[PDB]
Amino acid sequence: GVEVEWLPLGEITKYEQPTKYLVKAKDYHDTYTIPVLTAGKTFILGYTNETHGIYQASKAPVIIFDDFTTANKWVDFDFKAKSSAMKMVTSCDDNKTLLKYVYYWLNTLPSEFAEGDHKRQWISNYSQKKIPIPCPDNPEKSLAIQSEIVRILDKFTALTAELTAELNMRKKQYNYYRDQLLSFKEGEVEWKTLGEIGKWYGGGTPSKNKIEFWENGSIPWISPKDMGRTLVDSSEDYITEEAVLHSSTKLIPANSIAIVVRSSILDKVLPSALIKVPATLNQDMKAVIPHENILVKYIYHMIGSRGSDILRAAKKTGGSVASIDSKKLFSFKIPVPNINEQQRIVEILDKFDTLTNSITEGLPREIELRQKQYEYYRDLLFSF
Amino acid sequence: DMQVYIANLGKYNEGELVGAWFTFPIDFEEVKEKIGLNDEYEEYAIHDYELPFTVDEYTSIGELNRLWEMVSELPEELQSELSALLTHFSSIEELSEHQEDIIIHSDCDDMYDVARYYIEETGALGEVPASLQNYIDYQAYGRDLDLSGTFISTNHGIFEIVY
Amino acid sequence: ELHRQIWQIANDVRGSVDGWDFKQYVLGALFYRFISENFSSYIEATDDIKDDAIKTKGYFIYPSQLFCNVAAKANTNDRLNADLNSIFVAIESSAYGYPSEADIKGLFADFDTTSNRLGNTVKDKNARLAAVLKGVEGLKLGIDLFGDAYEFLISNYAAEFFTPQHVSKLIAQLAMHGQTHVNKIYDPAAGSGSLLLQAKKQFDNHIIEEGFFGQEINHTTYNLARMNMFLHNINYDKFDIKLGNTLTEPHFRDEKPFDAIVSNPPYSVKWIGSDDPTLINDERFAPAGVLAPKSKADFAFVLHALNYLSAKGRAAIVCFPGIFYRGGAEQKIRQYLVDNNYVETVISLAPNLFFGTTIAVNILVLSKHKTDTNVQFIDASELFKKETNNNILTDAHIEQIMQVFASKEDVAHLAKSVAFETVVANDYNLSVSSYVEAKDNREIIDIAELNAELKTTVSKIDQLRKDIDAIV
Amino acid sequence: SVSSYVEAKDNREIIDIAELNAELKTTVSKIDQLRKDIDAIV
Repeated sequence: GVEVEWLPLGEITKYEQPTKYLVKAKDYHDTYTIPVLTAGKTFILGYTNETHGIYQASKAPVIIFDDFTTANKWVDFDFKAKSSAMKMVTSCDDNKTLLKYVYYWLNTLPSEFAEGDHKRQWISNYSQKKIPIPCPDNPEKSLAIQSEIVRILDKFTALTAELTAELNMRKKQYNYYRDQLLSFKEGEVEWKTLGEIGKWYGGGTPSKNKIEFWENGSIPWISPKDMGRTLVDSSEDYITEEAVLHSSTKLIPANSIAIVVRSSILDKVLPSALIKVPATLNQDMKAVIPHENILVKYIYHMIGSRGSDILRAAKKTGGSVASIDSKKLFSFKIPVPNINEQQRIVEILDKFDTLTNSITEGLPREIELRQKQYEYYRDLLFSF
Repeated sequence: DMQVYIANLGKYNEGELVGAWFTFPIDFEEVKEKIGLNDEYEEYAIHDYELPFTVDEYTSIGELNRLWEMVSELPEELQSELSALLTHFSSIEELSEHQEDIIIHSDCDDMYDVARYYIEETGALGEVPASLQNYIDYQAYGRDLDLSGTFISTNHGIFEIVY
Repeated sequence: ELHRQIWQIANDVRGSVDGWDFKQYVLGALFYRFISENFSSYIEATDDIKDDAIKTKGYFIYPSQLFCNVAAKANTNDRLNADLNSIFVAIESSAYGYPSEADIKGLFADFDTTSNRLGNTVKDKNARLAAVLKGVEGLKLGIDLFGDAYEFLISNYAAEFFTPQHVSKLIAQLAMHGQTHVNKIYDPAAGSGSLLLQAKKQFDNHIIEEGFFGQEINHTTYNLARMNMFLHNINYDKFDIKLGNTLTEPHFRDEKPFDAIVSNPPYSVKWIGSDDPTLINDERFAPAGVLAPKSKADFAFVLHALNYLSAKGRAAIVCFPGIFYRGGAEQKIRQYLVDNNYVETVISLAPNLFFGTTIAVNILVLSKHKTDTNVQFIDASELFKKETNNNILTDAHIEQIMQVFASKEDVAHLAKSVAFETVVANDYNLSVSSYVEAKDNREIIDIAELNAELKTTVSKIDQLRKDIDAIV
Repeated sequence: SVSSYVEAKDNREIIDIAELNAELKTTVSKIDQLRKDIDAIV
């Protein structure tokens, strides 16, 4: 780690543009082979590789996405196209570079390289200079000692990829398992029609010009952008405790559940969170308290479980931002067992999705901590 | 295509008018046998030309062949639109500097198509939800790219001088 | 709250057609409304809202000099708006000639191109005058921008340049400093010069000297911008605006080498040279060396701006950020601007802070008042670039921007002055310095490590008991 | 036209493929985790 010099960027680099691509087709079906890899993620599906001049053959180049972003980096892994913004980067000297080295060495500086703000091309910025390189250990032992850490960092990137993969596998498996099990329950479980278990609420909208009733206090004001999470005891917004004079809301206990009726459903599955403080909410969304025949976690996950069908229950009720009514959100028979039978199966259900989901005691949190320690050790490492 | 009426400065008033058209490459002795001489050497009176660009009245014939070799160097779709491209530039070696820096659009025909290409198929933003599918102002996007980018509207397409 | 009411009236008078023809209604009615306020208040001393032949044009020639009209002694907003079924037709294009021509003196022609005499029907037309100008007759106070509706009728498509007033306030408070001088003021390529209104009607008792010789292309835009300032007592006796294109006609070329100017150069300002006339060999493009191309001729305007310049008085312009130095086609141009400090300072802004750009611009402040050092005293944000309902008096920043512009205040997370030779050492940064240190976190190995370790060890037995419960 | 609007794009899979992928990727993850622990070189 002694003989380390800055080196210019385009020195060892064979930077080039994409050549004459005729990638302007209409269908990219998976029976075809080569990925039409564009910006964002590195995969739109297959295309015919025959007689289209797709490069595909060095088994380790890299790229730059995007024009005007310059941050999306991908190693050109196997046999890949030249799809419409793939400004190609490989090396001239293929004795020193080992460009997954320099694939990392781009993101060793995200503070000047990987910031995409405006409509500017950055040819001088990635072209000229600099990069700290263990030259003049070139090429021999530089690639050798950097091969150690690149093996480590490739295993860390592999860790990232596989943890995302098993996250998706676990989510898909468990979501299958939610309704494979716990459905059709026998016998005979009561077909309780919706909302009848407890007096669910509507909400109530305040006046935002009431500055006393908008800034002070500590009742968490819940929005559908505060929604989408899970077990939100307190929201981001802290509206006034005296705001209940001019808000027409509903006071809730520590064991309430929430539901939205606008702006994202009619297309997808409904958000839901366990609200656990006295908190208030508008007419953009609603709240349910159950009553005694129940378990409020079982009610919560009965909503989330039947989400694929209770989207369909009161489904359209207008093609606007206006969406699912209260009517057939009150009007569907679901299996609701006796109070001795909720707790075990919803305990397993709660146990699994608190294994998976957000945030603390959660796989994606773990992924983000490993992301942080990855970037930290990359900073730690290339401080030579 | 690309031929000049060049003779002669002898009898300056376009007397001794000889030498009809000379396609490239053009030689001193070829034109000299075409015209004879005016008892001395005062020739290549540039007065007429089928050229896709602007040439001067006293340009030497070696410079003419130089210009032609720069023309033949360039691709033919650019040779068709040299008149439009040279408006932004001033010379051809200047054009040969950034001859790599031209984005060609046979596919895009107005600014609207440029916006739809750089948004949709380029994927400059990723998600196109069906609730958001119509709702991408290609007109204003083309206005903003027209403010930023150097664009040239031609016959064969749109040429973007990006640096 | 009052402007809420005036705002709702501005919304509702838009029913049922747009302000292209309502231009004529608003301008003529508000114009004679201003006359019946001011000119008639001169001849109150208590008699008439219903004005009559009491003007005495032999002695009322003084507002025909000063207000530049005797408008309508017998054709008032009361003496034209009463009824249905009269004679005759024609009251809105041609023959209010004695205020429209009004040659004696200081006439400033195309002054009354809105509504004089014609005319389509009998009193569908003149009862349209009666009913609509009577419903506008009573639109009371509920007066500085009392055509806020007119500041929204010109902003009807604007909810391309239609004077964003926060940017206008920024230019006027960034016209400061070194300003109590003569002249006051010049403006090339003005357009809707209400930026001149908050530049001088704000500075009215401060200093008021000379006329504002703007120059725009669109003739209707020209005329509305001319009478716009005059709506709210900005005098047009002699303080006027010239018409034309600014490079083919940079009048006044003689009067004078100006001292303090402002402008917003728009787009649609390009032109073809380079140059076919003797502007190839003029006073401003021969110092440029290379000349303004067919498209990027925005850079001619600063060449125009130094043409009208003195060393003490400073000049604020703006350009959309297609200037780094724009290659060798403009490098020497940039090099001419750094031949000396012809350009003094630059300031960046934030996208949007305009009407739908959403780009920043670059403010270029030019004086031959040198130190000498290169200035990069810029600040992108903040500049709270949301809207005009938070930080409305100051942005909490115009004093701070003012102080940075005052003397060399070199604050971090903000760019500072560099060497004059640094810009020719570098390849003409505009502007890359400084952009200091956003989002650079750092954590503890132990804290990031043991917490992950604990939560994994939670997750392992969660996985095992999950496999237990994965059994049917 | 709420009646009928019949039920597009409904899919489900089989347990065993998912759970075998699950256990194999967890084993890969565990050997990578202890390998990372080796890589925890301070």
